[PDB]
Amino acid sequence: PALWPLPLSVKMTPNLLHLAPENFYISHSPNSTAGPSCTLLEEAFRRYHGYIFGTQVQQLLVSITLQSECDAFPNISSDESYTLLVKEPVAVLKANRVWGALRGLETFSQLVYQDSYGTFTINESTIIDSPRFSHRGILIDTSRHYLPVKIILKTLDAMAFNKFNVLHWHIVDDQSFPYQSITFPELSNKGSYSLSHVYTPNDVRMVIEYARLRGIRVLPEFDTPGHTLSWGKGQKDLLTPCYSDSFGPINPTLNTTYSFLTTFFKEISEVFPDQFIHLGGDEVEFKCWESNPKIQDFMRQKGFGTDFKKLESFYIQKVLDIIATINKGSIVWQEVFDDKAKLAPGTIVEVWKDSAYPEELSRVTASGFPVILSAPWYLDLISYGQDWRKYYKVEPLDFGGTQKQKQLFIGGEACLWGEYVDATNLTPRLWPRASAVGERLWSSKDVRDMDDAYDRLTRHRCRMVERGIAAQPLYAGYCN
Amino acid sequence: LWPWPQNFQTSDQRYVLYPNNFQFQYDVSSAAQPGCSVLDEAFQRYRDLLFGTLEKNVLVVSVVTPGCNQLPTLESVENYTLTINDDQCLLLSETVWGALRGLETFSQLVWKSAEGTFFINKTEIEDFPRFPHRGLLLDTSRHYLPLSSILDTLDVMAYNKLNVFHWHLVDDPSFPYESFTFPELMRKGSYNPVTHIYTAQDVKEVIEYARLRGIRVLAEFDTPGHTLSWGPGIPGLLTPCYSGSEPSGTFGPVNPSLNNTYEFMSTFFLEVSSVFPDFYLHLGGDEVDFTCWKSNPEIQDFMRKKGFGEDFKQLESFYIQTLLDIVSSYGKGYVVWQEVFDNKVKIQPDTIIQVWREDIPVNYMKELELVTKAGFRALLSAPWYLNRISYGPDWKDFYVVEPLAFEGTPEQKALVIGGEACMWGEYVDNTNLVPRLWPRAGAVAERLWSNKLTSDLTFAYERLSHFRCELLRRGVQAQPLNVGFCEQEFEQ
Ligand SMILES: *[C@@H]1O[C@H](CO)[C@@H](O[C@@H]2O[C@H](CO)[C@@H](O[C@@H]3O[C@H](CO)[C@@H](O)[C@H](O)[C@@H]3O)[C@H](O)[C@H]2NC(C)=O)[C@H](O)[C@H]1NC(C)=O
Ligand SMILES: *[C@@H]1O[C@H](CO)[C@@H](O[C@@H]2O[C@H](CO)[C@@H](O[C@@H]3O[C@H](CO)[C@@H](O)[C@H](O)[C@@H]3O)[C@H](O)[C@H]2NC(C)=O)[C@H](O)[C@H]1NC(C)=O
Ligand SMILES: *[C@H]1O[C@H](CO)[C@@H](O[C@@H]2O[C@H](CO)[C@@H](O[C@@H]3O[C@H](CO)[C@@H](O)[C@H](O)[C@@H]3O)[C@H](O)[C@H]2NC(C)=O)[C@H](O)[C@H]1NC(C)=O
Ligand SMILES: *[C@@H]1O[C@H](CO)[C@@H](O)[C@H](O)[C@H]1NC(C)=O
Repeated sequence: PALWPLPLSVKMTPNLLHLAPENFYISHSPNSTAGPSCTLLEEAFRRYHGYIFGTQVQQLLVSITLQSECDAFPNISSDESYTLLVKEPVAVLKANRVWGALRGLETFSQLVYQDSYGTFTINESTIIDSPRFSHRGILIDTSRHYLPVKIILKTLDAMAFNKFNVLHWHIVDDQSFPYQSITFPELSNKGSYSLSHVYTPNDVRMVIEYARLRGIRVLPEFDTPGHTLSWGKGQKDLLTPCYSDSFGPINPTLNTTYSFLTTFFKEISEVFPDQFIHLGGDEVEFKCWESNPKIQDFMRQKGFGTDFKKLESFYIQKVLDIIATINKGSIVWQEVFDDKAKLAPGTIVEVWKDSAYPEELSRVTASGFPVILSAPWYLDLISYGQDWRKYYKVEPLDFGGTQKQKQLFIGGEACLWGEYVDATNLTPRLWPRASAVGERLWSSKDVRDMDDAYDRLTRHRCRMVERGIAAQPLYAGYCN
Repeated sequence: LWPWPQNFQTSDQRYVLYPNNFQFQYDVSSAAQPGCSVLDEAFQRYRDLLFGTLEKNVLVVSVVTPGCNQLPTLESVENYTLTINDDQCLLLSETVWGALRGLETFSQLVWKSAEGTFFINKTEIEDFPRFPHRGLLLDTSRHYLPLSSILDTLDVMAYNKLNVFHWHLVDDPSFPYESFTFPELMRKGSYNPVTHIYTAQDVKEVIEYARLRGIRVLAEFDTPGHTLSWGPGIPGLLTPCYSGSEPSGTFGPVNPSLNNTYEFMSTFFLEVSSVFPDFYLHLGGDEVDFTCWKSNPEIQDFMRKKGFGEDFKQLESFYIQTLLDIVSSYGKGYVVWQEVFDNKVKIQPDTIIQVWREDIPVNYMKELELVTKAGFRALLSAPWYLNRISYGPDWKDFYVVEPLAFEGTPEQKALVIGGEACMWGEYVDNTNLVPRLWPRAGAVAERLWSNKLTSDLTFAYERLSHFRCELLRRGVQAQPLNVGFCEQEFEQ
């Protein structure tokens, strides 16, 4: 079977079952906590009836065990587990929440195929499946290159087929500021490449609701205090002036900065319904801060000496409180943790450096903080050949630590930075290389057979192509 | 402007253009006149691209007559001059193919201000290609390419002034070419005998489509290596490999010890020479493995009769020699990979060698020296393997390459007729062809057309990135060079 990712448990039997387009129905079970009043499932049923088709199983009953959470937004603690039963004359899909039903519908569509004569068929089977990790996401960079909403929505569809549940939206950065702020409209009006290259409130609202209907969380990132050269276009005196004429990172000495961030992140807390907010805090250069007389004074009145890691820690902690004040979680790059900053209980850390990253995982988990991995999965760094194997071979839980420290590891992300990536090459460059990460983050640890991986990935890649996703080939061959 | 012209004298004196009331007209003096298929379609195609004191007209005059129905050749002259001022607006080209180049150059010089007003600066140009053979290779075997993808590529080759389409039709995994002399080749070699096929109608459309763009169609049916898809359909053609005593399933290169083989090639290449009008044909001869031949006892016997011995380099020569004679008898020239030259194969003085290897057996610059000193003509492709992707802007690597940077005399260096960029399809198909091709292939385009002195990376970036946004405007899915943006971002 061309299943991807490979489910936890699969029990296939050589017994064939045929389906009929204008006779097959997907409806709720009489004793389910979700009914026809559930918009999410209703949409998912009609949507997958198109993917499946476009000794007879007549109906697929979707039974939600616990409280569906039909109208809610997915969070880190969501239950995506499900159990599938393919039999005549009624197939049964049972799951605790609604999130499992989505994943189950995907798996179910991957089991239906057409035989030699075009007859829709499916080997009857029994599947029990649940994600190994709860945080499986994809990072997109809409600052280094503006991405039309269409391709972001297509990325979401592709993420649904590959069972990803988090969209790390790296919306702004040095090059441009495409995010249209309601409170501060000058950020995008002066900081974006152009006025057409801007994400309006409705564009963002559309991305989030499109993702929810598929069980994808929209994780926003507004990197600070580094990667903010575009922030200082619509906001005066926000960035540190470089003397000795360019500008540096955000100035952490002025009270205007924190008053601005408070009202800025308060907007973000209401725009993005996800609990966590990525703050960035990476690749921060101290060159400019060290050459500013006004700032050097702030070093004395606080007694930080000449160690700007404390000035870095002073700023990030100030921002962390703002996020904590508005009842939101926080995610941050590894620099901040390494800078000896104090993180609140529950703060997520994202490891991204190659140099001894398993050791970083050890340190973060040792300190009792949850961790996310992205170091070995920098997909923007392309190379000749089947590099999907390099990403597939990666084993996350390979680092020193107790069994209690392994629970702090919640997952990872495949990043596609856009220094050389836009709408022209995003889809092909992302898939199906990210699919390798998808299976590694969902399927069991002992699922590592190359021949089988290659076999299923080629056929799954062709499936993405038929579903409108321009995924590039792994090697020489063909689809259809 | 891309590529950069040999002699381009610019100015800041501008003229106003009119989208609708702008027309291309011939000069009564010209050799090409209304009825010239190439230019008639060109004027139509270009007015759609541009508009899909002041200037209303653009005079086009060709001095050399040679119709517009005959296809371009290696000897075709592409000289042209673009004269735009207060008195005149004239495009003077030596031949019809030079006019095509002139129109493309003209299209890129047309610009619009922030007001949206169309303009054209006071320009005086005297341009010509540095090399006559500026090609680009497509591998339609490893992955099939729909006719539309090939025609689109030809449209962009025209924008970059590339005049040779190196069609690598068949190879080991697939044989999509439909042969009428041997229908079993396509029926049992292609991925799918219907959907992934190239008909006689498809081939003649490519040729004519390329002809209108002034592009030659170099066909390559690689032999004797890269022929696994030939096996089924024509039995006995391939060499059955041996383990020691008995055959062990796997097949190798074409069997050069059978009479059946040479009568097949004679009949097959007769069709090839008939279908493809170009004077030259690529015969391959690359990555030929002698392992399978040596293991075969029946072939071991063959070399003892002809008296070759233990070297398969001259056994290969026997195959190619015969093959060259067959193709030569049809009045066809031929291009071949560097292995043929490296393996001391008895070779005709008019044969062209295409350098592709980087280090083994010798540096590619040292190869050009050997090939040219030996007396043969040479194509350069070694450092222009687009299929070999890497992170960042590797287009700078392709752009900086100097084809004539080797030891030799003036007339010895004159044997270098250009080169080709190569997009092998191991990891490329309809899904990622365009973005991976352009504008990286444009770096090679300029190095083969422009002067030796045009090499500034900064000046290259400015024009290439400006050309990249223009490609997008024309509907081309070209990837970005670096951080930035085009006002009309790609969205289709
Ligand atoms: C064709 O002629 C036009 C005008 O007749 C030329 O357009 C000019 O382009 C230059 C170069 O970008 C522009 O100058 C720019 O001005 C800004 C400040 O306004 C300066 O900071 C930039 O560094 C740059 O120099 C200019 O606005 C524009 N028009 C004028 C009035 O000169 C164009 O260059 C000509 N085309 C070519 C390349 O032959
Ligand atoms: C197309 O353009 C090319 C190059 O612009 C022309 O070829 C070149 O023509 C020039 C002038 O006719 C030749 O220059 C001459 O060189 C001889 C020495 O061989 C010298 O004695 C003369 O005083 C003169 O400088 C040049 O050799 C020749 N070759 C190249 C490539 O530069 C070609 O004529 C043009 N085609 C047509 C038919 O107009
Ligand atoms: C549902 O899926 C099962 C499992 O993949 C399929 O069963 C497969 O049935 C084929 C057709 O007979 C078997 O192929 C056979 O292989 C033997 C050599 O072992 C060969 O001699 C025969 O000519 C034939 O091709 C295959 O072994 C078997 N399982 C696999 C791994 O594919 C089947 O497609 C579905 N259920 C049924 C029985 O319709
Ligand atoms: C192959 O054998 C045929 C049959 O006599 C003959 O006509 C042809 O000349 C032979 N080809 C050679 C000499 O390889």
